[PDB]
Amino acid sequence: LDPLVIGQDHYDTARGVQYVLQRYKELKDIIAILGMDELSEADKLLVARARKIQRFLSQPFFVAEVFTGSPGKYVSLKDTIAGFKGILNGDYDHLPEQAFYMVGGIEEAVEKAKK
Amino acid sequence: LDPLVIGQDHYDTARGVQYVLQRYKELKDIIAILGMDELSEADKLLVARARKIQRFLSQPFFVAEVFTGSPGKYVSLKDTIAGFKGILNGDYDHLPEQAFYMVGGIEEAVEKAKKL
Amino acid sequence: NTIVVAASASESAALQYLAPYSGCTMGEYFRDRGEDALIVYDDLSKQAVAYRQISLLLRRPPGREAYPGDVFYLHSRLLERASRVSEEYVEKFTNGAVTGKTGSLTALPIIETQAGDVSAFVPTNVISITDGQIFLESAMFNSGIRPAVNAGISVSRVGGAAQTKIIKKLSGGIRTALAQYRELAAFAQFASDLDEATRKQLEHGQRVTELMKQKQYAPM
Amino acid sequence: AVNAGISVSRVGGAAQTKIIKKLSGGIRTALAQYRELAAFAQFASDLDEATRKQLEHGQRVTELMKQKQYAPMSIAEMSLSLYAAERGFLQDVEIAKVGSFEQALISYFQREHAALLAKINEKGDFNDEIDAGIKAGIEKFKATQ
Amino acid sequence: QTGYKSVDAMIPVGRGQRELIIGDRQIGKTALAVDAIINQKDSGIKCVYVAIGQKQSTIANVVRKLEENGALANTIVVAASASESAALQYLAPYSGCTMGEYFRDRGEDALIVYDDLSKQAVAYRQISLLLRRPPGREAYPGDVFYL
Amino acid sequence: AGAKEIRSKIASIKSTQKITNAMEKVAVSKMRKAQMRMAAGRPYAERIRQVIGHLANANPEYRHPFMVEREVKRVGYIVVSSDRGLCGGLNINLFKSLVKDMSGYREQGAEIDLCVIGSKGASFFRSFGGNVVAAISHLGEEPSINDLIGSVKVMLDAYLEGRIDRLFVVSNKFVNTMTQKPTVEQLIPLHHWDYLYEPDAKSLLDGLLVRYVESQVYQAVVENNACEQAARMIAMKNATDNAGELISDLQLIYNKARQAAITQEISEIVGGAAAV
Amino acid sequence: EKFRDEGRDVLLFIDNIYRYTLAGTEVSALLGRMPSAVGYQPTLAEEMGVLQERITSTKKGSITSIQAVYVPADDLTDPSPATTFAHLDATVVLSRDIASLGIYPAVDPLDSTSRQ
Amino acid sequence: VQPNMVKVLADTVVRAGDLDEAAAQEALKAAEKALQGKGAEFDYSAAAARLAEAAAQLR
Ligand SMILES: Nc1ncnc2c1ncn2[C@@H]1O[C@H](COP(=O)(O)OP(=O)(O)OP(=O)(O)O)[C@@H](O)[C@H]1O
Repeated sequence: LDPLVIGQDHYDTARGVQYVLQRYKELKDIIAILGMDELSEADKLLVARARKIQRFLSQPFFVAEVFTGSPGKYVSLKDTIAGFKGILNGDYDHLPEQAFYMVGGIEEAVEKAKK
Repeated sequence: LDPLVIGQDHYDTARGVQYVLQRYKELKDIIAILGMDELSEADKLLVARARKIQRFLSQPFFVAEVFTGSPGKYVSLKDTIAGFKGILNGDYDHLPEQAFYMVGGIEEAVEKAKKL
Repeated sequence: NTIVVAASASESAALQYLAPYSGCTMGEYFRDRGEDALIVYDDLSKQAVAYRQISLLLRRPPGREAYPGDVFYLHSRLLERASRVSEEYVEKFTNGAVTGKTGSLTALPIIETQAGDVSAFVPTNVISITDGQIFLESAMFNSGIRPAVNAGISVSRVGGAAQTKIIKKLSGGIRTALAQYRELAAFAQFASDLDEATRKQLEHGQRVTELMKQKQYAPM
Repeated sequence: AVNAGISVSRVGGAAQTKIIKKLSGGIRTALAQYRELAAFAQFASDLDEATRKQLEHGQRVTELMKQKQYAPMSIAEMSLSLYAAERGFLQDVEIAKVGSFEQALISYFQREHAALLAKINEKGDFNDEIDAGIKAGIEKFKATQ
Repeated sequence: QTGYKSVDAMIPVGRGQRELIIGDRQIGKTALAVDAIINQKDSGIKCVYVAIGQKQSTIANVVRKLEENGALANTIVVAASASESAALQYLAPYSGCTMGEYFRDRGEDALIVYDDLSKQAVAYRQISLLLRRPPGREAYPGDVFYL
Repeated sequence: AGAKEIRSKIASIKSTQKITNAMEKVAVSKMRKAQMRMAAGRPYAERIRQVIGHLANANPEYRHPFMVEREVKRVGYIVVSSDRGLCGGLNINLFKSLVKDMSGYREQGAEIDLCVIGSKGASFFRSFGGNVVAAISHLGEEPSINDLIGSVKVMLDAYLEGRIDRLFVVSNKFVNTMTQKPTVEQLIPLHHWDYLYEPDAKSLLDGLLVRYVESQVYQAVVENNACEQAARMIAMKNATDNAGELISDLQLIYNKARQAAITQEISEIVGGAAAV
Repeated sequence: EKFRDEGRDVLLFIDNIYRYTLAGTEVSALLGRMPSAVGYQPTLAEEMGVLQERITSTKKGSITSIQAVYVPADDLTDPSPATTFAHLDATVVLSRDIASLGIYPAVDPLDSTSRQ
Repeated sequence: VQPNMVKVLADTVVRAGDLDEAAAQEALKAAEKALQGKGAEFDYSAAAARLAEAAAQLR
């Protein structure tokens, strides 16, 4: 994870994902005591994008087909960079967060949102 | 720190400073969670006087001018007792908290407040 | 009226370990002849440190916080001597010279804790040995209450049997007012919105708590 | 008292019989929808239809898994209770009368359809004949008992 | 089959599986294991119940509940109660395991309950500390996973 | 990790827990104060409504524009909201019922116009872009009816010129101390002896309908303030309970660290004593 | 045990079981045994079990025990109450708030438990 | 006036147009308009359903 190995785009997407998850980790006690309603508006937007990032990091596995019955997925690197960039830019702010859970691509989250 | 050694006035100034700081030690996390507006009026006045007490405890030193960049100060005992009594009595409730940081005597805090 | 026994910090650990027993023997002189005595041990914690030094240098096997297995026996042997003896013991000891009088030795041991940790080994032992504890707190000491007695957790097992009639009659409402102030102490900055009886209990608790302050060297 | 959130078997349905593996696919998800929504029953009258029906199914599956000590159930009786939970025959039955419902259903299948329960208790087989006989017995129980 | 609806529906146990039963005190661990033993009385699977560190009245109540439900004749009970030596408490699971391995090695099927492996580790900790072996986490020996 | 920082977090969440337990009782006292301000405005409005319902039947020769209805595609809404936080779903369920009633007119092609009371509704239509025709904030814990006169007159003047055809008010009603119900309530479309009239009774009707709309909006504002204090009571009780849950979890972590520290110190003492 | 072997039902009161445990810690420290977790003796469960397994109901008579329990540092997961609570069949909790109402005996009906 | 009941329904302030029109003008002027939205947006429910589901995790 170094810009002279993987390129600037993949590195910038990974640093933005880690920034959003770190600022979500710093708000855990104040969300547990007072709730999401007393945050500011950019904080509320970052908690919403952080829960969509946390749901989109999961993946069904081919060796975990016995545990669930859901089929496994192989995701290429280009689709992962494009999907996490589209979550970080705000392209999927209208999607619910449970559509981002246990899918392969971002397009499967788009088809799971219409169900 | 006895009233028969340093006098009554020095002892009441030191115990007043310690009482205001011990009160603000119990109010810090409350302002850190809900904010400043959710307290009563005497809590707001005591938190402002306490932050000014915590900045006025600081001092530039002659041997630390290689670390601060600012020259050092020598402050007498009576200047210290009069300045902390003037912050405790509310005679500087109008000055900002940054005016009392790294100054020396209470007159230097008044001169610094005109430059912010 | 006072015998002072000293085993200072530059003396031998054997003398620091033996000093409370030597002072207890001097106090017991008055208990065995139908008179009354009071002893203060200003640090039993340092006596345990000196006995730990003696036991570790003699290669005796260590335990919790490297204290030996007989440190509870060290403090229990000392603190069970403080007692009230009957008139029959005093008549047996003096061969009938002192008749119809009880004798006593009252102890006030002093334990220093580390940041309020009363569950360390030597404080747990002396708390379990004694008849009661007076806890002093640093936060009440910094808040202006100069006798820093936490009345919520301090306890005497003897209680109102060790009181005169006027003090035992007057002290119960002061105990009730301090317990009501400990329940209502958070409401003092928002007392303008309270109920009238709750405000009256809060003001009475504030007045009793302000009355519990007292200067040094002025006993009443 | 089984915490369904963190209990797991690594072998799973490779060990299970056929009717039990077929009818228990919807139990864990009904208990999963109940985990967080179990604290919402104090205000659940002002909720949408899918959240209300998921919470009602969660209370019914939670009341179905209660069981006394020293009362074992066979393959056929747990298959009857799991089919009564899974196929929507608990929907018009209140919570305090779930398990009594279960006991009465077991007794009815012991006196009317005993050859069906002896067919299920051989090796846990499932097919369309067993499916149709169970659903006809449960509909006759829900209509006449 | 344990005979419970939640266990046989959600967490199924097979022949040869190791399945842990874990939780706090007095919430039904002996109850689930004893009812799994009682459900084997007509299934062909023979049973071993090893009690480690338990009270004797608890063991006698367990064997009376095994006889009252008709499953004592299918079950070997191995007992090392709370006032026995720690050597017997350490060695009783391997003795009951050899008793189940007799039926394993001849093409038959057996089922064993170790009703506290946590008390066996406490007894092995006692034996290892009296041998002055150097301990690790929670004063347990270094080979406690191996135990 | 170590027990000192766990002990300091336990002291911090305990110092939060005491004052949230205090401000629940402050919300109880301000709810009872808003209830005695709720109880005083009713015998004005029932006497005004009885006089209006007598005068509309005794004189059919004049109809005011408020009393009759027009079926033209525009409606108006008066939204009553608070200015502070710590209300658990008062504003949010009110806003949910507001977009629920607004979507039936928005799909028809009708235009909508909004009057906003409170800072949170002003933040709502400032963030999402509602078209506001009148706004007011910073009304305190006792609101007065002379503050509401202007926004109510802008709402009524927009009715009188034919721009608004129907007016509603969206505010929370006090069902009990545990229940706040978000409603939408219509405002502008509302013994055989006769009152003598010292002026013309037409101008009497023209005055009394305007005073009735002002009394209904003021009763909705004071009842929404009591619902705000009841929601603040429920939210501080929930904050005290979740603080106690975090204190219990941190106390289990502290007791684990205390036992591990005693075991590590004894292992170091025994291993040091065995080498000498 | 002699009173049980005359055919009777005997009560046995133990004033503190934690002092029995601590006397075992002290005796094991005097003999030079290597200590176990949180400072205790390595024979902690065995020395508890030798005392508690003799308190039973037999075919001649029974001994029933009432033992007062101290909990160190208010920690129920400390090894001395965790070894003691494995042998207890009932708990009786005494309360100050029931005794301040004048109700005697001051047994809390919600905090007292029983396996029976 | 009723022959058994007198009801005076009073005023908190003097109702004249010079006091009431200035309040109407201050109510028109204080309407904060930051963006000229069309009113037909979807983003109300997209914030509101998330904030409605977030409130029940607290209680
Ligand atoms: N399914 C059940 N329904 C009702 N009561 C039950 C059930 N299972 C267990 N119990 C009761 O729960 C109590 C505790 O059960 P049990 O003795 O099995 O617990 P445990 O966790 O094994 O305890 P121990 O610490 O003694 O090993 C018993 O009194 C038992 O009767």
